[PDB]
Amino acid sequence: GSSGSSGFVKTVEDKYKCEKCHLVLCSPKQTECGHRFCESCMAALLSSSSPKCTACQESIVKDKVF
Ligand SMILES: [Zn+2]
Ligand SMILES: [Zn+2]
Repeated sequence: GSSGSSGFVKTVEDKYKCEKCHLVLCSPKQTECGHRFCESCMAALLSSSSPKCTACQESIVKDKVF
């Protein structure tokens, strides 16, 4: 009377990737649109005055980023 029940996947099987260099990361900076970027590319866009999102282009703000 002992056996798994919730799915059959062990350990976290998923990650993120930058929407620029496709750099696979664990904790990206999800903007206010959804897409994600890497520390680099991220710091680059934000330093563009009007950072949107290379992906679709919406808005990239460290404060609004996670
Ligand atoms: Zn990148
Ligand atoms: Zn986007």
